[PDB]
Amino acid sequence: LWVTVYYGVPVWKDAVTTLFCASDAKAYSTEVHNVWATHACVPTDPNPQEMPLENVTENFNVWKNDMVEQMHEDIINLWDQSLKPCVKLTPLCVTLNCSNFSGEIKNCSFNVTTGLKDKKQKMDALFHRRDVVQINSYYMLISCNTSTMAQACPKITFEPIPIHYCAPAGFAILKCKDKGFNGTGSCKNVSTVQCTHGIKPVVTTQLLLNGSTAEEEIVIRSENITDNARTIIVQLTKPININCTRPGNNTRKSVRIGPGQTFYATGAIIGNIRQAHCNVSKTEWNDTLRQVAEQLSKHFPNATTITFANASGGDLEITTHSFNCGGEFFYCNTSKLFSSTWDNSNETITLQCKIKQIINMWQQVGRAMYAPPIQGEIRCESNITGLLLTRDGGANSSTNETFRPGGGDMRDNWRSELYKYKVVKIEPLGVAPTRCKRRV
Amino acid sequence: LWVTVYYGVPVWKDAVTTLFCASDAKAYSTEVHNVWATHACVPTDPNPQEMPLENVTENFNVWKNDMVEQMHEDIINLWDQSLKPCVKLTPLCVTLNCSNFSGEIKNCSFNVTTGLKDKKQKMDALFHRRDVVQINSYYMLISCNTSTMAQACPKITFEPIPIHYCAPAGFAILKCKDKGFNGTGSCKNVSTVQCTHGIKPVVTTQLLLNGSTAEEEIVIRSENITDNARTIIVQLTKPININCTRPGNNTRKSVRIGPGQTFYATGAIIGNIRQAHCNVSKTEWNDTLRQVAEQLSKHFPNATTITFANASGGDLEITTHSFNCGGEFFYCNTSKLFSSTWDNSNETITLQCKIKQIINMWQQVGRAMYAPPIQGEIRCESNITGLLLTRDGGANSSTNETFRPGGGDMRDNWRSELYKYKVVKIEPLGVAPTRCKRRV
Amino acid sequence: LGAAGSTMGAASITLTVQARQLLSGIVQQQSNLRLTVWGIKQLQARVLALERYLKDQQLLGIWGCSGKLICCTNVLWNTTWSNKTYNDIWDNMTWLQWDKEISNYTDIIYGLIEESQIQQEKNEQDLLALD
Amino acid sequence: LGAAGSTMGAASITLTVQARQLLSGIVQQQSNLRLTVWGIKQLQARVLALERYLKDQQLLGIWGCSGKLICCTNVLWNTTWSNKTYNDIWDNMTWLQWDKEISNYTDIIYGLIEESQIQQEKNEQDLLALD
Amino acid sequence: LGAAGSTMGAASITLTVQARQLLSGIVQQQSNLRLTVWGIKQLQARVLALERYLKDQQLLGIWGCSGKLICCTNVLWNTTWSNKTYNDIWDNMTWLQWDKEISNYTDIIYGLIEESQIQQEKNEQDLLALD
Ligand SMILES: *[C@@H]1O[C@H](CO)[C@@H](O[C@@H]2O[C@H](CO)[C@@H](O[C@@H]3O[C@H](CO[C@H]4O[C@H](CO[C@H]5O[C@H](CO)[C@@H](O)[C@H](O)[C@@H]5O)[C@@H](O)[C@H](O)[C@@H]4O)[C@@H](O)[C@H](O[C@H]4O[C@H](CO)[C@@H](O)[C@H](O)[C@@H]4O)[C@@H]3O)[C@H](O)[C@H]2NC(C)=O)[C@H](O)[C@H]1NC(C)=O
Ligand SMILES: *[C@@H]1O[C@H](CO)[C@@H](O[C@@H]2O[C@H](CO)[C@@H](O[C@@H]3O[C@H](CO[C@H]4O[C@H](CO[C@H]5O[C@H](CO)[C@@H](O)[C@H](O)[C@@H]5O)[C@@H](O)[C@H](O)[C@@H]4O)[C@@H](O)[C@H](O[C@H]4O[C@H](CO)[C@@H](O)[C@H](O)[C@@H]4O)[C@@H]3O)[C@H](O)[C@H]2NC(C)=O)[C@H](O)[C@H]1NC(C)=O
Ligand SMILES: *[C@@H]1O[C@H](CO)[C@@H](O)[C@H](O)[C@H]1NC(C)=O
Ligand SMILES: *[C@@H]1O[C@H](CO)[C@@H](O)[C@H](O)[C@H]1NC(C)=O
Ligand SMILES: *[C@@H]1O[C@H](CO)[C@@H](O)[C@H](O)[C@H]1NC(C)=O
Ligand SMILES: *[C@@H]1O[C@H](CO)[C@@H](O)[C@H](O)[C@H]1NC(C)=O
Ligand SMILES: *[C@@H]1O[C@H](CO)[C@@H](O)[C@H](O)[C@H]1NC(C)=O
Ligand SMILES: *[C@@H]1O[C@H](CO)[C@@H](O)[C@H](O)[C@H]1NC(C)=O
Ligand SMILES: *[C@@H]1O[C@H](CO)[C@@H](O)[C@H](O)[C@H]1NC(C)=O
Ligand SMILES: *[C@@H]1O[C@H](CO)[C@@H](O)[C@H](O)[C@H]1NC(C)=O
Ligand SMILES: *[C@@H]1O[C@H](CO)[C@@H](O)[C@H](O)[C@H]1NC(C)=O
Ligand SMILES: *[C@@H]1O[C@H](CO)[C@@H](O)[C@H](O)[C@H]1NC(C)=O
Ligand SMILES: *[C@@H]1O[C@H](CO)[C@@H](O)[C@H](O)[C@H]1NC(C)=O
Ligand SMILES: *[C@@H]1O[C@H](CO)[C@@H](O)[C@H](O)[C@H]1NC(C)=O
Ligand SMILES: *[C@@H]1O[C@H](CO)[C@@H](O)[C@H](O)[C@H]1NC(C)=O
Ligand SMILES: *[C@@H]1O[C@H](CO)[C@@H](O)[C@H](O)[C@H]1NC(C)=O
Ligand SMILES: *[C@@H]1O[C@H](CO)[C@@H](O)[C@H](O)[C@H]1NC(C)=O
Ligand SMILES: *[C@@H]1O[C@H](CO)[C@@H](O)[C@H](O)[C@H]1NC(C)=O
Ligand SMILES: *[C@@H]1O[C@H](CO)[C@@H](O)[C@H](O)[C@H]1NC(C)=O
Ligand SMILES: *[C@@H]1O[C@H](CO)[C@@H](O)[C@H](O)[C@H]1NC(C)=O
Ligand SMILES: *[C@@H]1O[C@H](CO)[C@@H](O)[C@H](O)[C@H]1NC(C)=O
Ligand SMILES: *[C@@H]1O[C@H](CO)[C@@H](O)[C@H](O)[C@H]1NC(C)=O
Ligand SMILES: *[C@@H]1O[C@H](CO)[C@@H](O)[C@H](O)[C@H]1NC(C)=O
Ligand SMILES: *[C@@H]1O[C@H](CO)[C@@H](O)[C@H](O)[C@H]1NC(C)=O
Ligand SMILES: *[C@@H]1O[C@H](CO)[C@@H](O)[C@H](O)[C@H]1NC(C)=O
Ligand SMILES: *[C@@H]1O[C@H](CO)[C@@H](O)[C@H](O)[C@H]1NC(C)=O
Ligand SMILES: *[C@@H]1O[C@H](CO)[C@@H](O)[C@H](O)[C@H]1NC(C)=O
Ligand SMILES: *[C@@H]1O[C@H](CO)[C@@H](O)[C@H](O)[C@H]1NC(C)=O
Ligand SMILES: *[C@@H]1O[C@H](CO)[C@@H](O)[C@H](O)[C@H]1NC(C)=O
Ligand SMILES: *[C@@H]1O[C@H](CO)[C@@H](O)[C@H](O)[C@H]1NC(C)=O
Ligand SMILES: *[C@@H]1O[C@H](CO)[C@@H](O)[C@H](O)[C@H]1NC(C)=O
Ligand SMILES: *[C@@H]1O[C@H](CO)[C@@H](O)[C@H](O)[C@H]1NC(C)=O
Ligand SMILES: *[C@@H]1O[C@H](CO)[C@@H](O)[C@H](O)[C@H]1NC(C)=O
Ligand SMILES: *[C@@H]1O[C@H](CO)[C@@H](O)[C@H](O)[C@H]1NC(C)=O
Ligand SMILES: *[C@@H]1O[C@H](CO)[C@@H](O)[C@H](O)[C@H]1NC(C)=O
Ligand SMILES: *[C@@H]1O[C@H](CO)[C@@H](O)[C@H](O)[C@H]1NC(C)=O
Ligand SMILES: *[C@@H]1O[C@H](CO)[C@@H](O)[C@H](O)[C@H]1NC(C)=O
Repeated sequence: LWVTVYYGVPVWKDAVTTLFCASDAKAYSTEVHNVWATHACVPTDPNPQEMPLENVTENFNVWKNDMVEQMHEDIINLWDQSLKPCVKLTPLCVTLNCSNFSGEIKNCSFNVTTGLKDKKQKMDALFHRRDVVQINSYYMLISCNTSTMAQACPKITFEPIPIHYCAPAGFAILKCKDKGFNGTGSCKNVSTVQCTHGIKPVVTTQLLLNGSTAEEEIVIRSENITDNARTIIVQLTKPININCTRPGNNTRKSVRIGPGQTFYATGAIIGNIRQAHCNVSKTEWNDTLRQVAEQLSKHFPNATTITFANASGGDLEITTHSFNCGGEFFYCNTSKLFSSTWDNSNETITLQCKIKQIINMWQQVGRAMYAPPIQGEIRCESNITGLLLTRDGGANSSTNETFRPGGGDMRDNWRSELYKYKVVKIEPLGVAPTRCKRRV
Repeated sequence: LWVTVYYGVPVWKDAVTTLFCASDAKAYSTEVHNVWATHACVPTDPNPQEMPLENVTENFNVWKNDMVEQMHEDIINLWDQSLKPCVKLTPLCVTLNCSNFSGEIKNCSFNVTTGLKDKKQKMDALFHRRDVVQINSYYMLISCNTSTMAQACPKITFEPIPIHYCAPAGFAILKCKDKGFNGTGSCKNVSTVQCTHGIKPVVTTQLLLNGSTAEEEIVIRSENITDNARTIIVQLTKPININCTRPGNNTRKSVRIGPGQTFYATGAIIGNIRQAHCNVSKTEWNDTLRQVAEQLSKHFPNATTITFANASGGDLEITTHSFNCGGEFFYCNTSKLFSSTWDNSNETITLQCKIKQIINMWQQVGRAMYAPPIQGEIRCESNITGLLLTRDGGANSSTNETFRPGGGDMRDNWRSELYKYKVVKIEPLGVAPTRCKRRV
Repeated sequence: LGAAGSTMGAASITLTVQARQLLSGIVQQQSNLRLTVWGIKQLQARVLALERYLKDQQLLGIWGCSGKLICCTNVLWNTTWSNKTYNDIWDNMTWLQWDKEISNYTDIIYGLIEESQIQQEKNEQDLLALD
Repeated sequence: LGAAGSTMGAASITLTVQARQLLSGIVQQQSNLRLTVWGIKQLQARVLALERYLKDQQLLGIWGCSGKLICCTNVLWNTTWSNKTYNDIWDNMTWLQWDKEISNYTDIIYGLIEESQIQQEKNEQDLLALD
Repeated sequence: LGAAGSTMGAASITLTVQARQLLSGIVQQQSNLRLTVWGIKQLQARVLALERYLKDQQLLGIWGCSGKLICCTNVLWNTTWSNKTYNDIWDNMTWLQWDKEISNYTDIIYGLIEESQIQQEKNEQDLLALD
């Protein structure tokens, strides 16, 4: 019986360190400087060494994984690093003598400043109804009395780029390869990796786009099912093909409220006056919704009913589908999707979408960003993989069950990609008794 | 006779490295973000290991300790990090058509900017006489022609928080535990620590508040006594109980000179029109002052006289007692304290105090800060522990001796907490001859 | 980390494996060839990976086990640190569940390890050769 | 640092103590779990604490004393490096006042240490085994 | 780096020289006693100089050559790694043109080095003393 030291024993503990970026280096010599990749993200490994772990029984926790918070912090930070140097839209909160455009969109007239200060600029522009409000009638940009408006540079894109969050030596990322994996608890098949897979920072509400795909059955994950306050997130197994288009052939006009302060606005568009919309195949949607009702009945009585209704109340991001599409921010009327009733036992649907240029996401009072116009008709397509549902709560139990779309927090989107990940720190110091002994 | 290497010999030398912060982590989930603790300061050790050192004769130097400068640099830096993102008070230097309030305080009327730019804001406010000057008469904020005024955020507090400055491995902090310790010179009782004790960055002039307490006799420390240009600093052994109150029930009004630029001013106060003041127990003050005269006679003839007079000339910070009190800056008429004469052998006194909202401390031409108003009557209490005195200088020697309060530098306040500290670097490489020798 | 689920006797056959992915992070990113969030995150992570390594090699050094990955000592194994045999430990249990069983007394053993031997053995060893 | 005031013979009984508080700064702050003054100050301090350690272990390495805290060498002690005896040095003086007496010639000794032995002894040692 | 152009036998007489200017960068700048370009550039350079050193000492450690600058091993030299003799290598060629001739198989040799000996020799060595 003698104590002995064994440096490098396969022993670890639960902790968290300072993770970092890892993205494949694309030159992009024509258009660079997206917010997430920045000037430099660490490159990835050409061969992703994924080592499986046998007889490893470990409990994962997605709803308490601090990596989601650290990502949510880095996202807001990366955004702020891309909004400071660009044009601070303070020489824009003027009285807008708007006329109804030939109704959303308005044709406004206003007085700004030229390259000179005393020399003022009598100019026009075109915006949406959710961009200005009245005080003919005179209008003012909505965020001029709340948060500081600042236009983003027309060079930095908002297209999501996959991020492979890693961990340094002494720390490891554990990946649970369980197909039928409830969000938390023990996992029979645990694997270890140094970095994660391709995760796109899809800033979207309700409908999750371009996310991960579950295996076999559509996985249902909620922190507490019987608690309506908890937001339920789903992960599909079959990606759909959704198409959103802004059929307005807009034009970009460049004014000079300088020096150096250039402002790009919306001029007389071409083509047709066609509002934003999206398309959903009614057959695949109805087919996918039926599989949802067959999966929701696993957390409810066998013979029951599942009711779908549109959004109740809240902001336009909580009620409408918020997402990016080529630079412009789209907000769609999802009422036509959620209006069905399901018991125990070839055209496409369209949704009216709105476009907003002055964004105030994350509800940060004090700062604001303006979306620069995008030329030509915009057409985007994605695969919807997740949804943020929400019960109604107080009612007679097991009678009827109603599910409404929610979006109380943006962190729920990062949970859709970090449900099978966990950071642990390696404790290589091992002490075990042996019949061996040292000298004198 | 053979040279031998001994790695890790108790040998050190005089140097200085990059120290850092150490403060106990308080959640403060309701009100956070004080300037000194910032978003994160390193936590402290639960058990402060203080190891004494025997037979260690070492000379300390407080007047040449570079830690005081490094702290003074970090303080000014920490302040600047808290003034940049907040509101830049440039849309405030307007003509103020002020009327005498129903005399210090003025009820002014002016034209600002609303959330719109062309739409101007006809508003009122209330400030002190030391905030604006004339050009009825029209007034302008005092710092509008000198330094850039910028309001601090109403979320960052100015309350001092104890800081435990440490040193990394290879460096050590030596603590002299001598009770009767002259400021510099040899110290019979030297101890070593990795971090200092609780040091509050008490930004104050003349009267030192919430400082360290000496032992036994009131310690007198001056770089050169016979040089009147050198500021003499004292350290009491008995803390007093001083109370400063602003009995004005002020109100905070929120205007919108946005976008995002919110400004909080002073509206119609409630309660009574009562100016700022402080209280000092005349008995304990007279008792403490007598002990000072008994300690000053140790650096002067036995049978002499000690004369006390108010401040001579200089800025209002050099003449009046500058300090913080719940957010507002107070400046008190200390003439009633310093007006006595002492040879060899139950009410309280009050001091008229003034309040200033536009501060220009450290005399940095170019930058300025505005103190946001504080709601409700303010009441603060502290323990005065030190004083910055100053002789008059040129006179007939040993006749009479006069002492006046001074405050030429703010570093003198950091000397009151760093008089018994010293950073040394460890030299572990030791070479000594032994009869031992290596092989061939 | 291949033998993380094997028996301690079986696992003890791949200590180089745990030794490799603990110190070198400079093959994956010696530089990445600047105040971005990624630069600070990377630098603090790279420092930490060698910072942890130097702590463990430091403990082995002051315990007189600097050069070796496996060293035997002179401190007795007190039976209160659980009663088991050589075979019940090395051929039927993994290092994971073992480290959990002995995590309670790791501190006491470290204190004895640094004092009882490498400080008594070495001090008497210095007084013997320095004679 | 308990024996900092003891005789060199008495002080030589606690070299692990000076060895501990020289390399590990990661127990006190492995991370503190970002451009604040405190972040840069902390990071530069943590790097310096291991930076100094690696310099001294580097010198012991190129002097052929890598594994040991106490090593004896072949270089003669020239009496001009002060005339004293074993007992007048190790049982009546402390390492502090000793380091002050020999601080003058530490550089010359280091030059002889790296050249005279570990570079002549090892080079002849390489030519002997490489034969 | 004086013997960079000498024969491998002649060059092998100054390995301390290459060892010195590889780890210590703290004599040139332990601190320089703050977001300037120079501060970040300096700090990243200082970390890299010890980061590279720790990678090589790490490889020597997992190859059982931790304490030595020159260690002999058990892995055979396969003649496909170029056919030469002791004298044609050590007394007529420099390490530069040698490293170029063997740069092709350095990876294969490293794989055998870590597996064939220090992992078979040590594992059988653990099973022999642990008996
Ligand atoms: C979920 O995922 C899907 C799929 O990943 C996302 O769909 C993506 O949407 C974004 C918009 O949000 C699109 O970005 C645009 O791509 C356009 C096409 O890019 C290519 O073609 C450009 C033109 O080249 C064309 O002509 C040549 C020669 O005839 C052909 O060979 C070529 O195939 C094209 O037909 C190229 O310039 C470009 O480099 C690509 O090769 C672009 O037109 C558009 O902007 C272009 O122009 C900008 C102005 O200079 C410039 O800044 C851009 O860099 C670019 O050059 C814009 O980039 C994606 O293309 C589209 N698909 C993919 C695979 O990403 C979907 O958005 C996502 N959902 C959400 C919510 O994000
Ligand atoms: C020398 O040292 C002395 C002593 O250390 C210093 O005296 C300090 O002065 C500062 C002002 O400069 C004071 O700060 C204020 O403290 C007030 C009291 O804080 C406590 O009470 C608040 C209200 O709670 C009350 O009700 C509950 C329930 O009935 C009671 O249990 C409780 O005891 C109180 O009676 C709490 O909210 C607070 O968290 C504390 O528990 C505060 O009222 C004040 O601001 C409050 O409100 C702000 C607006 O939201 C908010 O931002 C604040 O965080 C806070 O909540 C302010 O903080 C110190 O209290 C006072 N004492 C001490 C021990 O620090 C002296 O200033 C110093 N000299 C110099 C020159 O600095
Ligand atoms: C606003 O436009 C209307 C319509 O052209 C015009 O009658 C009115 O005078 C305008 N007002 C201002 C202030 O420009
Ligand atoms: C701009 O200013 C001119 C004169 O200053 C005025 O005639 C015109 O109506 C203004 N435009 C608007 C939109 O108010
Ligand atoms: C700004 O104005 C709009 C409409 O006039 C109003 O709804 C909003 O509340 C205002 N902002 C604030 C902070 O009150
Ligand atoms: C784990 O993987 C094995 C085969 O790789 C499979 O048989 C088993 O079902 C998996 N576990 C779970 C929970 O799916
Ligand atoms: C998922 O199911 C497992 C077992 O059925 C359970 O242990 C775990 O708590 C569940 N997770 C959630 C989030 O309900
Ligand atoms: C969910 O919340 C309800 C309260 O609405 C509670 O009764 C239930 O225990 C919670 N579920 C879990 C798994 O904690
Ligand atoms: C909008 O208003 C401007 C103001 O001059 C006018 O020239 C233009 O014809 C109007 N319509 C469009 C489509 O721009
Ligand atoms: C979206 O557009 C693509 C390309 O034309 C098409 O293949 C797909 O069927 C469309 N889906 C919908 C729902 O319109
Ligand atoms: C469409 O929905 C109806 C209503 O529940 C259902 O009866 C039908 O089977 C669904 N068809 C498909 C193809 O999903
Ligand atoms: C939801 O639908 C109801 C009727 O079905 C409608 O009255 C309500 O306005 C809709 N809500 C939204 C946000 O569209
Ligand atoms: C969304 O559509 C429903 C029915 O198609 C309609 O009742 C509702 O008013 C629409 N909401 C908006 C904001 O247009
Ligand atoms: C938009 O208008 C321009 C100018 O007529 C034309 O060249 C382009 O093809 C149009 N694009 C679309 C999508 O209508
Ligand atoms: C959507 O799914 C289809 C088929 O599963 C796939 O080919 C396509 O790449 C997916 N799109 C994205 C953006 O992942
Ligand atoms: C300033 O106030 C006085 C008193 O009400 C008034 O007589 C005078 O006209 C005012 N001047 C300006 C420029 O507002
Ligand atoms: C503000 O402006 C209006 C008209 O522009 C003027 O009547 C008023 O006197 C101004 N106020 C002050 C305080 O000068
Ligand atoms: C600003 O004005 C005040 C009073 O008019 C004056 O005392 C001060 O010297 C001026 N500032 C400068 C830099 O001259
Ligand atoms: C140092 O401490 C000892 C006892 O701890 C005490 O007797 C001695 O007076 C102290 N030295 C001084 C200078 O006070
Ligand atoms: C304090 O007194 C000691 C001895 O009386 C002396 O050596 C030292 O210089 C004095 N310090 C000052 C600042 O006068
Ligand atoms: C203090 O300054 C005076 C000159 O005013 C000088 O004579 C004296 O020597 C100084 N004291 C010390 C301790 O240097
Ligand atoms: C100060 O001036 C404003 C200007 O409108 C007036 O309404 C107010 O009654 C005056 N007095 C106070 C105490 O605010
Ligand atoms: C200050 O206030 C406290 C609390 O009422 C009291 O105990 C103390 O005596 C006061 N001191 C003075 C000088 O007013
Ligand atoms: C108060 O001051 C007077 C004047 O020096 C003195 O005679 C008296 O003893 C003092 N009393 C106290 C209690 O300090
Ligand atoms: C100091 O007191 C004298 C009279 O005692 C007075 O004339 C002078 O104004 C006072 N100084 C200050 C700054 O109050
Ligand atoms: C301070 O008080 C003294 C006497 O109490 C008085 O002479 C002097 O004018 C006062 N100073 C101020 C600035 O009020
Ligand atoms: C200040 O005024 C408010 C409103 O009347 C009152 O509730 C509060 O108690 C007052 N506080 C003080 C300290 O007078
Ligand atoms: C002031 O002194 C008293 C008694 O010495 C003590 O209880 C109190 O905590 C002290 N206040 C501060 C802020 O240190
Ligand atoms: C897992 O356990 C089984 C039997 O318990 C064993 O055969 C297998 O070797 C173990 N796997 C590992 C990696 O130790
Ligand atoms: C191995 O471990 C299991 C679980 O503790 C135990 O039941 C079994 O008896 C053990 N077998 C041997 C041979 O030690
Ligand atoms: C760990 O040891 C402590 C005392 O040494 C004891 O109180 C505690 O119960 C032990 N824990 C376990 C899990 O045995
Ligand atoms: C200090 O010196 C005394 C006698 O000179 C001695 O007894 C004591 O042990 C010494 N202390 C240390 C720590 O060496
Ligand atoms: C020890 O040192 C002192 C001071 O140098 C000296 O006087 C004394 O003789 C020495 N004693 C011995 C035994 O070396
Ligand atoms: C140190 O040595 C130099 C020459 O080697 C000599 O000039 C100097 O005086 C010596 N210093 C001491 C204190 O002996
Ligand atoms: C360079 O080569 C010449 C002859 O080839 C040789 O004499 C000399 O020593 C070499 N220099 C070095 C530094 O090896
Ligand atoms: C040394 O190298 C040269 C060039 O490869 C070769 O020609 C010569 O024969 C070699 N000499 C010996 C003795 O190896
Ligand atoms: C290096 O080796 C590879 C295969 O091992 C071979 O294809 C290649 O030609 C070799 N290169 C040289 C320069 O010999």
